[PDB]
Amino acid sequence: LMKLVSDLKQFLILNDFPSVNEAIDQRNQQLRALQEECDRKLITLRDEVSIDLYELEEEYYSSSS
Amino acid sequence: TECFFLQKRLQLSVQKPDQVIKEDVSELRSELQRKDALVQKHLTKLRHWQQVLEDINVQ
Repeated sequence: LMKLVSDLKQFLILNDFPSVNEAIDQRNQQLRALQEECDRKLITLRDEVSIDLYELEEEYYSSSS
Repeated sequence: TECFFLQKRLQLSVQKPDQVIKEDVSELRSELQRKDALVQKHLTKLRHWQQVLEDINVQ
């Protein structure tokens, strides 16, 4: 009976009615930091790619024979 | 002076086109070398960025 009561208490306090909703906020912060790093990486990549693309266009369009 | 140089160029082209052909060949070789170098630099940068993305997408 004690084991079953402890199990039911852990069940109801685990995810049934736990007032601790800060886990959602922590997940929000983690995922937002992840997507911000991803966006920054993509932006740096596109900037480098654009620089290289302009440097390549300058040699492609101005060379024909 | 520029017009004198251009007149010399005319007389040289009408008197010796082999020099013009050699100069064109040299210019084409230089352009090919520059294009190869630019392509190699772009490939190096692209591979570096690929490794960067592969290391950063660990999530």
